[PDB]
Amino acid sequence: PHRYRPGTVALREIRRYQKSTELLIRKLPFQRLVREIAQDFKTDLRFQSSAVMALQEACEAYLVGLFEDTNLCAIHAKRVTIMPKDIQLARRIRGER
Amino acid sequence: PHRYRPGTVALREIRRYQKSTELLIRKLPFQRLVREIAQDFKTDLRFQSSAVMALQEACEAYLVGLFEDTNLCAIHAKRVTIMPKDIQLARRIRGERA
Amino acid sequence: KVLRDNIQGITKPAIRRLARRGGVKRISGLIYEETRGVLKVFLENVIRDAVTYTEHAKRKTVTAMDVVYALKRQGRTLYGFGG
Amino acid sequence: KVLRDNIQGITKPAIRRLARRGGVKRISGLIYEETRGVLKVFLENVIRDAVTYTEHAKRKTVTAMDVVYALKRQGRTLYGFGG
Amino acid sequence: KSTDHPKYSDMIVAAIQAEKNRAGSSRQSIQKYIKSHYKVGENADSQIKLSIKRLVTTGVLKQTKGVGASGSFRLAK
Amino acid sequence: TRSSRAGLQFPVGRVHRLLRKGNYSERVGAGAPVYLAAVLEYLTAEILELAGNAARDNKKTRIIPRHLQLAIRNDEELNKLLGRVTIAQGGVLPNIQAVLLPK
Amino acid sequence: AKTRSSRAGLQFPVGRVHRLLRKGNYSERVGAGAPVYLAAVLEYLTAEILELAGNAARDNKKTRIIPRHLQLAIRNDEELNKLLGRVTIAQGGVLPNIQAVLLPK
Amino acid sequence: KRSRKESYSVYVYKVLKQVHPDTGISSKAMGIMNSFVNDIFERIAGEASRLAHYNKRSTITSREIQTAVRLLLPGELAKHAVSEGTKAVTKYTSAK
Amino acid sequence: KRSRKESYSVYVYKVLKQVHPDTGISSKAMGIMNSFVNDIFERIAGEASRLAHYNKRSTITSREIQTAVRLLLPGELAKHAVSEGTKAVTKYTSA
DNA sequence: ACTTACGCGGCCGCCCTGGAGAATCCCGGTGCCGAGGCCGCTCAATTGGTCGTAGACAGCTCTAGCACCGCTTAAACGCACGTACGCGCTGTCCCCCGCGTTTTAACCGCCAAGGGGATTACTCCCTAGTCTCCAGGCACGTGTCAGATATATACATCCTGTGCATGTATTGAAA
DNA sequence: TTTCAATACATGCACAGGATGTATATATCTGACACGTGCCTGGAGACTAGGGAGTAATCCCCTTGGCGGTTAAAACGCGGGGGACAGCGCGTACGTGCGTTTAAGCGGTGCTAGAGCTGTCTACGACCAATTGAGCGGCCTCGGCACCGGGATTCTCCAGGGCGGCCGCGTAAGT
Repeated sequence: PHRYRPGTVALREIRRYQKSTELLIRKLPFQRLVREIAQDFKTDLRFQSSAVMALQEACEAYLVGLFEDTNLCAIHAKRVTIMPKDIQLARRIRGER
Repeated sequence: PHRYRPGTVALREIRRYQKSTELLIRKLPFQRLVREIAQDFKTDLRFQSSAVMALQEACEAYLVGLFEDTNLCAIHAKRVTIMPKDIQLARRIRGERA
Repeated sequence: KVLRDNIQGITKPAIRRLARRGGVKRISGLIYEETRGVLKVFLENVIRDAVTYTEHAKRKTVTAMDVVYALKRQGRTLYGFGG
Repeated sequence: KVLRDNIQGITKPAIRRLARRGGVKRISGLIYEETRGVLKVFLENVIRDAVTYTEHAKRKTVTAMDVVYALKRQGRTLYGFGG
Repeated sequence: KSTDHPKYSDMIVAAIQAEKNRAGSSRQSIQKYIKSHYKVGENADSQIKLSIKRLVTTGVLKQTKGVGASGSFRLAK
Repeated sequence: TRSSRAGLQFPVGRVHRLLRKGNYSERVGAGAPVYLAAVLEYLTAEILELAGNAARDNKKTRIIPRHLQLAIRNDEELNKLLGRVTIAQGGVLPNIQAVLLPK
Repeated sequence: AKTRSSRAGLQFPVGRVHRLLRKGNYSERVGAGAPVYLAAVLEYLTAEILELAGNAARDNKKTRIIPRHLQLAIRNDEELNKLLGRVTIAQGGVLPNIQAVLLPK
Repeated sequence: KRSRKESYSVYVYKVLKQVHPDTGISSKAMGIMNSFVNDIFERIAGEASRLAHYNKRSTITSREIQTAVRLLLPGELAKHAVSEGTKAVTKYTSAK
Repeated sequence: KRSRKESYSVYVYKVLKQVHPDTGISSKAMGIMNSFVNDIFERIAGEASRLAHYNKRSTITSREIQTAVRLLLPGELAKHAVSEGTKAVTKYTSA
């Protein structure tokens, strides 16, 4: 057969995802999660697709920023693989706690 | 004589400075620095002591926060002594630096 | 009725693609659960305010204006909707 | 007249006491110069706005209200001066 | 003296005998001594590890390291 | 006075005048300042309770800004409400790192 | 000349801006010269942003402007990035950046 | 000559004496309290005006103030504040 | 019939045609431009009102707007904006 | 009859040539989105009056600001050495990569009706004005909490003395 | 004169004890800022006219929530092997700690005049209104652009064959 070293397809996929702007998280699970969380405040409520799209975009942007900060912290920590401690330090320095 | 290990007086002085609220930076050098920086925008200007005190307090608070963040980064970096790279990373994560 | 067994929607490949987009080469283990939790937290931090706006609008359907206002109050202005 | 040889006012013991208050045990070397520079930067970032307020007040003496407004616009509200 | 190039094992034995310590001659110091007292190249210097391994397997060099960490080596007499 | 009719200590007429003068709205009601002054008095009483507790714990008869800083930085609600606010003549909290202790 | 936009030589309306300033509950007495400065600055900034967007569109071999071009022009320029530092752009993405320590050697 | 200025010290003194009968205050703490009262004033007024402009109305009543208080404050403190407004308002309504 | 709504598309189209005669725009970009115009509106209006309240005045003139523009913008862009206001205002004053 | 002339012998490290799959450069025929034409009706335009906020001149006296003499204390020059930072090197187990297999996503077709949205009457609640008085505007003097401090006092930490397990030499016990 | 263990003995290691330089209230005293009192006043309070914003009842059809048949790409479970994560001996040089000597931070005193701050005159510019009308906004439309898809192409990354450094593999000539 043909064996590949770790990191060959990873860089290609990273360069791939840095060119398109389509959504990665599916709409139905996110909508069901939003409907579940909305029941914790008030029952019998209705939502629209625009609000779901806005929430999904905001969550994706925040997660991308957090992952970028975590990768920066992991690179500064003389390592490559990210760890939850890097995410904790990132959210501690950001002030969100 | 009597020799002391590194870190004996440091902790005591740290606990000392964490109890008083007096100023550490002198007023005359800070005032002269403010007067120097003010000449870069417009000449012939006058200032008061309240503005100098406010600037000194704000600068001390910002420096204390930056040093705390730098110490946290240095502790996370499996080290003890802080480095300028920790300050750079702190200001990068804060968003103040490009 | 409170719903459960829905936080597991954010599966492993979703977080893997998110890390690929963010620039991460390898992932650990507890991150999946932790990130998911934080996500839910942020979701609440928005949805609560949204519901409050709904209660201030005397309606039963959460429009997009309430979500836009809730996101703009948190210091994260999001365009592309134009009102 | 532009003044010089005044940035060296922030001496070594001052930054040492600041690091002791912040919780630092040992300091390096380039930090002194770097921190000093950043300090001057922030000073400008305030003083400029202060001078602008003075130019909007048609006066020659920078009062405390201008500095309070300049510090509050930057998102760093400082109390203790009630004005 | 330093005429023709002797065997790597002999050079390592000489470098060990040249240094004196209570814990033993560290391998890095031995490599530096061989690099400074011989005309060997980079690939020839890379043979020091395998030559030390062969000498330890034979029994000429005793190892007093910490759980196999390439600490130090001594000459058994 | 309306402050005696509502049972509060903060003035109502002054707050109503400030709300009508501050260029907020042309038509202002006569019941909103009651809610406003009540919430203000509640928050002020809570802050003063915390400050007095700190002063009694510090063996001091009067309240200093250090007590306010301690009460704000030790409590969760006041720290979350005043997260972007700097207190003059307050200082920091006495905290020592765990990895810096001798062993 | 009947409209003030033609008298001032601008494209943005002056009467609408004046009405919005007088109805937004900002001040009881509003001047008649401030909307001129306002509309002029608005038109200047809009023209600069449109110039940058058109440059990006011509560089991307596209005839029309998409939010991706706006995101690129904002994140590549220093002034627009400093002005819009706390703003998130929908359907924009991130900048193509690869870490240096992740490259093979 | 002189100019007349306003302050909020008598009310703070009355509240402190109602809470702690044997407790004083300084001048810097009084300035801090005045600045905090002014900050709360501006924040609540801006929130009320923003809600009034969003709801397309032109009258700031009680429900808008209650909503602004419940939005600016986290949760429990908001609820308590609501009660502090409600009871006193009822006492006012039974008066006049 | 439909309720009447307002927008800022004709002016953006005229500016784009004055700059790039062969360049179009979509709907999402138009919404982004409208949101940006509304944001600048609110920011400048709030700055002007805050300056008017600080200066103890009750009239928003030209100097307050110029000061707000110079304060909100960094430097060079502010200066350019000032010029863009000044020239057009002079042309208005001579009209 | 055994050691060094090296005869050859066989096993690890560095290079460039070599193949296959993924990224990259050109039409093809179709579609729905940017863009031009059209026509309706409310907000921008023209101009007279009356009014009160802003431009401008003048008298105070106050706080911004310049020269001076000692005084202890913070800043500064410089000997020593120990522990933290940094480079080198070994092992093992974990998350990278390819493959059999099953389930739930988007587009779609269609049936209901709810609370989103436009129309109107009439009314209780807010604005405007004259009159009028007591809460709160600030000068003043004094007096009680705590600033500065000298003499004992109990506690924290570096230095130094003391109990204990293993490899190996020498006089005794054994070949 | 040699075969084997005790033990006799000198190294790193765990625990109790001692000296000295620094944190910590404890009676005192003196000085200024906390706090109760007094007098003038302009902002707070009571009674009455007005109208249009605000509360509520009614009707229309736009659009969010339900569901059913259907194709398949993404979701899910197991294998094995290269190298990344983690523990460890060690080298020297860079920081603290405490020496000592010069300097500029800090405090009391005196004098001055620039411009912040208060009071006054009034006129240019702004608020409000009746009548006009043309620039701005909503529904049809079709057409020139890009979205989707089959095929050839040059770029970039992983794995394989040949050679040099010499060591024992073992023979002939030197001491």
